[PDB]
Amino acid sequence: SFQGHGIYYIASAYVANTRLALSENKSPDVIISSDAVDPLNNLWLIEPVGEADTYTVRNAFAGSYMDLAGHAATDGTAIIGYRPTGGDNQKWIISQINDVWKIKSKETGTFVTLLNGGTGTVVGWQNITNNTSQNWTFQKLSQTGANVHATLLACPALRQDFKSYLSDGLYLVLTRDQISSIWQASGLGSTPWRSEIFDCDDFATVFKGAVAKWGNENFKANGFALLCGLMFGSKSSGAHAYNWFVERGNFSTVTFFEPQNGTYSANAWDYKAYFGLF
Amino acid sequence: SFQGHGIYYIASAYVANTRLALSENKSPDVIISSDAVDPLNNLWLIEPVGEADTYTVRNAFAGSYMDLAGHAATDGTAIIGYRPTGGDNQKWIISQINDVWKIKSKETGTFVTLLNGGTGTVVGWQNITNNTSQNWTFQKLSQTGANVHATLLACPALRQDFKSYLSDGLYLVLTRDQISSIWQASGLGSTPWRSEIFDCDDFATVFKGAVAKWGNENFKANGFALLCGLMFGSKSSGAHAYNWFVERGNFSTVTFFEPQNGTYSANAWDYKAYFGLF
Ligand SMILES: CC(=O)N[C@@H]1[C@@H](O)[C@H](O[C@@H]2O[C@H](CO[C@]3(C(=O)O)C[C@H](O)[C@@H](NC(C)=O)[C@H]([C@H](O)[C@H](O)CO)O3)[C@H](O)[C@H](O)[C@H]2O)[C@@H](CO)O[C@H]1O
Ligand SMILES: CC(=O)N[C@@H]1[C@@H](O)[C@H](O[C@@H]2O[C@H](CO)[C@H](O)[C@H](O)[C@H]2O)[C@@H](CO)O[C@H]1O
Repeated sequence: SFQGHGIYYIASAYVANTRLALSENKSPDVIISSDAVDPLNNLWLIEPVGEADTYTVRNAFAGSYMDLAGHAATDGTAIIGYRPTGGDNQKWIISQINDVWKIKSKETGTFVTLLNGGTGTVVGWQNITNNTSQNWTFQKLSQTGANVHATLLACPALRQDFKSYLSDGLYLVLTRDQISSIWQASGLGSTPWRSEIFDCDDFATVFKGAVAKWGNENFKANGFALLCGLMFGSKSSGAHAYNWFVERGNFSTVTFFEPQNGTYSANAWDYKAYFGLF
Repeated sequence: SFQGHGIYYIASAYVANTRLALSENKSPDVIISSDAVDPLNNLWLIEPVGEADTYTVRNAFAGSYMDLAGHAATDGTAIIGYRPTGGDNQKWIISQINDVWKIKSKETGTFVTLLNGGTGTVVGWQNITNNTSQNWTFQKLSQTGANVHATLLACPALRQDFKSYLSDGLYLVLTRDQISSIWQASGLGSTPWRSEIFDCDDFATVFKGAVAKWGNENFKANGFALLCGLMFGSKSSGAHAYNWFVERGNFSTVTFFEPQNGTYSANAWDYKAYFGLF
């Protein structure tokens, strides 16, 4: 559901399996996208500006802003991705009246509409009351710093908090497919462990840097970070370092990641953490 | 001077401005090299094994071991860099008689000798009493974790300790040329800062990973780490992240490094640290 400041999928409530993305003269249109694929330009960074229920809706990948083309109130006006103008045609009232969510232009009062919905265009239109083509669902994909710190303290495997660099950050929660892809490209899996000179902390540091670089290379938007923790843990046998993430399906679930071999666990391989950072 | 377990230059006391290195059929010889050049193969990792004052002397770069070619005690026998064998021709007694240091093959009883004051070869030889060709000075280039923790607590800019991943590590202290060389190739100097998405912590984490990678690529020996700290600090204007090191010329001197632009500060740009690690 929509929860204000955050990064989201915006999915049509009118047709299944369909969510919004930005296409790759005239500006690129906001278009429909199948949930069978996860291209980065389906991620929307929604940021509060001024008033209650008012937000900008920015494409995290392309950096451009959801914009009602030419400020037009006309039915069928294209919704496009445009450079930031501060204009009211880049501001959106996102509200529900019964758990049904609409996206309304602050400027025109027209609504983001799936028109004629692999078919369908995304346009502004006056209120429609005989179909649900103006209804949208929002899947949150981010956590705030406050959220993540609460999750760490509540996590049975940790029961403790870690310092964050940012004091009020917004974090994108990656999929395991994404984390794995970054890990496969890093070549850590083919880098042997060696005592002190390339040890567990080095794997976890290098991987944390690789996730930060991947976010930098892929997202033109700013104002959010990719969550990627570090933790140091021990047991009777000695010390170890891991990375850590939370799950999109349950943001209270911490998942530990072993950057030596690209594996995941819920329990950090029974290591008890004593230190960490994000 | 020699302080047991550590990384050293091994300089001749007989010919000024010279120290031992490895050469880049036969095995490579240990050769004399000018202190006007600083190839990584002049760095020797010296590790205690067995009896009082007895050590292996390993080339940190090549990973080979200082080896009296054949347990052969003929005068003039090559001192070479060889794979580890567990052999007593790879074990060295390092002791002083006048605060004059010598290097004696635990096995043949002969001494590492600079034969013939370009020129000059490094050989085993029986005791020499009419010249100083068997006398060496050891310049320490490493710190233990105990040393670095004591330095952090004593540093006026810090007056606090940071956690280390290793609990008893051995660290090589890099030169400014090496650091600036790793930084040049990190590409961080051409990476723009962006709010959250590639922020100060990302520069410091990526740089710390870059140092770890460069050490793994260049040092075939194990059993030591390259020192490279992270710190977070603040002043009224907000938070920042830096890397930190200690100086070769005064190991008590902490130096702060700005991985956004490759500069150094003795005082961390008056940011007051509240968090750090190495
Ligand atoms: C000739 C031979 O086979 N000698 C035997 C030694 O190899 C051996 O002792 C080991 O010697 C190692 C050094 O060995 C080589 C090498 O690979 O570097 C073998 C080469 O034949 C020789 N090259 C030449 C042209 O003579 C080379 C060496 O570098 C030169 O002699 C000097 O530049 O030595 C090393 O020291 C090992 O630790 C040592 O155990 C002994 C013991 O098996 O038997 C010898 O017959
Ligand atoms: C038909 C036409 O060209 N009209 C233009 C508009 O383009 C322009 O508005 C800007 O339009 C872009 C899309 O082109 C985007 O929607 C911007 O937010 C918007 O400001 C209009 C007013 O500036 O002038 C007309 O000439």
